[PDB]
Amino acid sequence: MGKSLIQQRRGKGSPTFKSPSHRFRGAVKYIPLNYTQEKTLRGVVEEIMHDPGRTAPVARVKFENGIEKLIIAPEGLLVGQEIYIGPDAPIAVGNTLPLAKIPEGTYVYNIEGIPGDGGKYVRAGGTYALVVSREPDKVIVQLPSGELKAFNPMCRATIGVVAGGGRLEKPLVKAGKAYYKYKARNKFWPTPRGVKMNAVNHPFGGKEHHPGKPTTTSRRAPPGRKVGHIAARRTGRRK
Amino acid sequence: MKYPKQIRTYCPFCKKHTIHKVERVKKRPRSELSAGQRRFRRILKGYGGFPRPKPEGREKPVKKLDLRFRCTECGKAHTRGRGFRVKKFELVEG
RNA sequence: GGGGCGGUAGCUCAGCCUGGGAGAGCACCGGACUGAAGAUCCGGGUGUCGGGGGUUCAAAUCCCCCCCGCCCCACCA
RNA sequence: GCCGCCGUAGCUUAGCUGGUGGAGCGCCGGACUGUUAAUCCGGCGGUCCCCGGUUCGAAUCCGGGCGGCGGCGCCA
RNA sequence: GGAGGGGGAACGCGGGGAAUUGAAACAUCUUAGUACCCGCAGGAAAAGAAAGCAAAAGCGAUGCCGUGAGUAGGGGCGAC
RNA sequence: GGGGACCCUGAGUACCGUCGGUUGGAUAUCCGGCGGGAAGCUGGGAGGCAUCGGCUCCCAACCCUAAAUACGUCCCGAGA
RNA sequence: GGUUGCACCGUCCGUCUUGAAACACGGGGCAGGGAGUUCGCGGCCGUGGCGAGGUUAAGGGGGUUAAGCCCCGUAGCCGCAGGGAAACCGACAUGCCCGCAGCCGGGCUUAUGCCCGGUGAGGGGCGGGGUGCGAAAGCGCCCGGAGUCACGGCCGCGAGA
RNA sequence: CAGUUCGCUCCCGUGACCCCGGGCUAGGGGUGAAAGGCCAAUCGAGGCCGGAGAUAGCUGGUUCCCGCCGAAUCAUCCCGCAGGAUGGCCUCCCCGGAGGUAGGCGGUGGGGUAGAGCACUGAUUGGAGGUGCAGGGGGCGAAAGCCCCCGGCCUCCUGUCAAACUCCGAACCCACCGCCGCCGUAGAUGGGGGGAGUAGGGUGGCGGUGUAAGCCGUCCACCGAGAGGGGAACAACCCAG
RNA sequence: CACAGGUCCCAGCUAGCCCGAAAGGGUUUGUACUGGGGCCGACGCCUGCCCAGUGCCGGUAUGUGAAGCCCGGGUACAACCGGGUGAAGCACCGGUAAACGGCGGGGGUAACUAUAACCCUCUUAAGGUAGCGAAAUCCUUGUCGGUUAAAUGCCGACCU
RNA sequence: CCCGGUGGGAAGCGAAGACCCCAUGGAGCUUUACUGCAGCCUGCCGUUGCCACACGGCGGGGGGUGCGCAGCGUAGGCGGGAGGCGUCGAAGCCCGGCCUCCGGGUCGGGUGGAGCCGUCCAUGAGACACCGCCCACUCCCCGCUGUGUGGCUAACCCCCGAAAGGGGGGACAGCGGUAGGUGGGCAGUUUGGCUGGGGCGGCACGCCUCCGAAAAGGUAUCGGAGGCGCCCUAAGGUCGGCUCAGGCGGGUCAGGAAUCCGCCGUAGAGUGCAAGGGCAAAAGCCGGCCUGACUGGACCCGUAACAGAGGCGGGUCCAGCCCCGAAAGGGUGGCCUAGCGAACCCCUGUGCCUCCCCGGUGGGGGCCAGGGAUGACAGAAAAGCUACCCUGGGGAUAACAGAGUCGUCUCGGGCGAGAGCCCAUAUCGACCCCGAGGCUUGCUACCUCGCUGUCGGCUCUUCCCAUCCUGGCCCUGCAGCAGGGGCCAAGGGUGGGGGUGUUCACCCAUUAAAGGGGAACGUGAGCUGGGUUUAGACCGUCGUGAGACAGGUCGGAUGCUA
Repeated sequence: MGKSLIQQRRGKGSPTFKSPSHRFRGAVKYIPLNYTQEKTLRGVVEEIMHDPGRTAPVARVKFENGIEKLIIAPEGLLVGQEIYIGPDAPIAVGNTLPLAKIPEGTYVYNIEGIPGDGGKYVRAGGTYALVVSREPDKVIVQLPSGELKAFNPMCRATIGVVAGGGRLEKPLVKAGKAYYKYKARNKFWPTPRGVKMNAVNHPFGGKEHHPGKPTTTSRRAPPGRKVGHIAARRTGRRK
Repeated sequence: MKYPKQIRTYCPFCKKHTIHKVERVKKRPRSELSAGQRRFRRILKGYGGFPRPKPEGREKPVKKLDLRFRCTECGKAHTRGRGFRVKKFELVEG
């Protein structure tokens, strides 16, 4: 039977399906070796750049212990804004403090999930997490999906929103302009359909336009057969 | 068909006539116990060979007759050729 | 073949473990009720309650042998 | 030309182990109604398509026939 | 201060391990521990002084050759 | 040489249970893996199922081993 | 003997095929090369030694330049008794009758040869026997000494065959 | 010219464009604006080497001569009918040993095909005479009425003919015996052992199917594998071995 | 074919999906305006109806469901036999068609001849809706019309 | 002989034909084919620790609780047992705790202060006389052990840090091992044979009958008719008695039935079931008895003639044990012919051998027989697509063309019912019958599958007449002019356009007339290449899907120096 599929290639880390890492810009680090408690730490926005692979703008920050690292840029930032990191950071936009120290009902981004791992949550253009409720036990934060995850209160986060909103408000326009974007990122394209792909190429669909077996697939289905609507609970838009 | 529960017929053992009693054979289970259990070894990963055995039959529009004929007096049974084909075998009461 | 469940009054079943002459609603016949019709009440009965045999004075369900359907397995030299 | 399957009250349809026969519809006679419709009681006709056969008896199970329904009529 | 690696005509020892084919199909079986692959040693290797053998009698390390014997035994109990 | 406890006498081993690989190895091959797990010679294993008794043999879990047996690089001798 | 004229007859070759001169397939021509082979095992055959036994293999002595042959080794295989799955049991170096060859007798043809009576190895047919199944009976298989080894070849199977 | 070329014409020609060099991804893998395309004159799974002298019931070929005999192309079984095995048949060697019986006559048996027909099983054609009766039409119908009437159900002399009918039944085939013939003691007849070969054709007869040619049986001279002579030639007609 | 646009689906990152014998790895210097997978294929107007069957999903008292362990029996031990305990899985319930797909037959009836707006019947979940249609419709060169002197064409129309 | 030209032939060269079939060939692809294998889910064991809680199962004691129905009354069961109880302190009053069927019993406080019970009998079974052990639900301290939930942190894992150390989570998870489930993601394979080539379809693939079947025997086809894959323990066995369908006459009835009496009546009945064969003092019918459809072991035949051949069946003996019948004698199943099943495996049943020094026990092996399947029936374990194909071959076999044939097709002849105004035959002509051709279709498989290139068109040329015109003629329902019908005749002529890929055919306008057919369905080593039947694609239908279609449709190369 047929060849490995379009997704199975991806997993190899072969180069058509390898992100560039040499035209791409820094990652967020908050650094916990100078700790949150017994803070020492303010910095100055050294410059602001666009990061290609995040599809969002990012800030270089010059810290006052002498380390240079990027922090994902908030809206309404100036070059020469001071950003502080600690709990004794002011409670204002672009300032970074623990969740407990942040009020309830304020918008927040760049939230830690393990204390001191530098931001692994809410680091996309224009989207933001809401602090709905806070208790000394656990602080519950409401995620971009509408969905509530419980985090440790001693996670760090930055007050405000991410910059680079309206991102999908503007369209991509044409196949050319789009081609241009995908080179900037990594996303296998032009991507055709399995339906007129031969029986070898793809599990569903033959020579001509019509599906083989149902599109909807198991949650225990094999690798290389898990294409379509993956483990769909519902489909359509009707009763 | 309907067959008498008891019927007078030849006993090999007594070598003399007596009234015999009719029953009906019955399937034992397997499982220790056999060349076929000894066959359970064979089936390592991959196929058995034999231990893969049929894929389905079946089951012949009739049945054959399957009986035991027991001497009343000694109590010991003797078997006869079956192949006397019968749909159904019913024993009556006396 | 193994295990389990259901086969009951014309119908659908209820009463396993929770035992008796024993059941309920609906069809069906009769009587109330309204100007009318219907629905809704009140009577009537149709199975010792799947066969055959056993323990019990009395057993649907208990016991020994079962027909049939049903579901899960095992199995066909 | 092949291979399945029908015909059942005037119509349309249930049904059959061979001992049977209905429903809805039309129609007919009464009855509400002023008349009528609707509604409401009372009914009936069926060789259960033709024609053989087996049986004690076939609407039913086999033979054949007739009209109506699907499926092949082709890689050659 | 002393060593290692790599090579070597075949052989040797230890690991990984098919299929065409045969069974006139073929899956168990067969090819076969073969082909092919890895590690490694020598001039021979390995085995080697019984927790053996089992004609129950009789023997006292181990290779190898003849033979046992195409025997016992395995196996769609078929082919082998 | 005989006199008392005879010297203690090898562990994840022996053995058991579960899955393979392999073999001719059959219940009775060997080797691994997974789980369990002895004995102090006042003992243990072996004799082709298990267990109990007699009977006969022999000491695993430490180590080495010449020679006789493979080859054809090389030399010589040989040719239905 | 070469060549050619004349008379008469003749549609290659090989293969496929029921039928090929073929409008079936193959071949320019010539030269060379080119296909039933080896081992094991079984079943046959001919031939040779030995003899109820027969043959060594492996081996080392010996001899030789080497080596074969010589003589020595007898392990093992098959045969000499069979039947039965096994337990386990265990048979005719002959009792009876035909008769081929030959021998013996008579008759007959010139002879070879022939017709008829005994005797008849070899052979043929009974009986009695062993064992297995079997209460028994009745069959199955076997029974009054010939094989082993050697050499060539035919043929089967496994092997590229 | 070229194992993918040439000219005219034609599309694109600031772009999702073209191009160079470096560098990445390798065979059930990659890569694919996805054609089963492409991955070095090789792609619906590259090439090289090995397994490997794979195996094929399948095509081709298989080589000195002479002498003697000389086929079957059928049957049963078979995941078998383009093949095997085992018989018939062909051929070779050995054994025992007195008969063997292709031909013809008679005797004693077997038989339902040709033909023929009403004798059955029993299909069917046609009209008289019985008026023996089960019923669809009419009548005096005073009403299944007394009485006749017309499809008709079945006797009779008659009337058509009948794979799977038969009162019958040839020619003819076949069993056994006797006889004669023939054949054998230069060993037949029978027994054992070794070696094969299992596509048929074809006229005629008798068919079965089929408008037919053809198919498929059967016996058949013959061809296969057999010349020569004749039919103009002409596989199988005639003559001839 | 891509394509911009549209939609369905999955995942809280110690994820989902995918590669790898293994260690480990791609996405990822990535974090839901992400990034992964399908379907459809610019715009304009729209996208009916069905969960019966297939598929997916969530759940499951009950039945059922292995090895293990347990208990009973057996065996001086063991094989073994029987029952409970029996997870996912199955039966079972619900959702779900911009998931795969489906989207029917006869009869009778109107001033008059026509048809049937109309009315019966039944399968099997539902019964073809907006549209468009003799088509990139068999019969067939339908028929009518345009167009040609003359057109098995084309086009427009009807449309069963 | 040579040159030049064009290519008609050399079935010219380039091909071991892609079409088709066959082969127990191969490959790719598909799936709810067969069987395996990754991944995923999931239980268990190890990794694997501490507190509690709740909770399942033992295991020891214990502790309330028992309306069959009579009824003194709520009899739970047998058995010892009609007497036990009472200063070894009783009724009977007053409450307290109590479960519960609130049926009513149990029970601690106390007043008391000396009796209470059944034998008796009812009750299907008798004692709240007492004594034992139980079987009910049920509840609980303690001893063991599972399971579920939460807390903890010391293993282990994810983050940070060169390190030191800390953060998140925690016996979860992860990893090792194993079990079950899902699982074309992956891999190996198969998917039969018969056959007017092949496929659907059918199966004539096992077996039975008559016929075909040629008067012995054999004997084929997708050869005619038409069955069996069970039924029966009497539908067997034996014995005695007995004779039938149907028709007639008398009887009853509307008729008729069952029933009745007599007479005829060689087989039309019956004998399970096809067919055929057998049979009348029976094998049929009826009745009784009985169970041989028994055990063992043969011969022979069939199977499979002759003639090797397994399984299976049968006749026919003899021994043993019964049965029946008076006996003779019969019975090896059903009067005969269909009702058929292997090696191996397992289970059954009996008796007997055997299991590695030896005995005993368990559990084995084996001899024998019966039963359980292979209906594709002398037995593999088994789905599809391929126009992406590939190979070995075959004209043993399809498409194309030819040959053969000639149902069809074309044409022609005879007879002449009947109509045409009377008038068969000017003309028209049914029923039926007979020929010729080879021009349509079909049949065939002879030739060809190591390729004789398809159609149509174009271009170029020959031939045939059964003649469309032309010429020469006959008849007429021939007035003319114009027809209808027939004869001779191929010398010549027989066109141009519109649609269609079109040979054919449809239409237009002309024309004297605008005839038909053959030449590899003339003509591709001449052109053209639109169509048919490649590989791209779409729609409809079908199909789970791959994928298919003589359905519709766009596109899709035309080699060679004689």
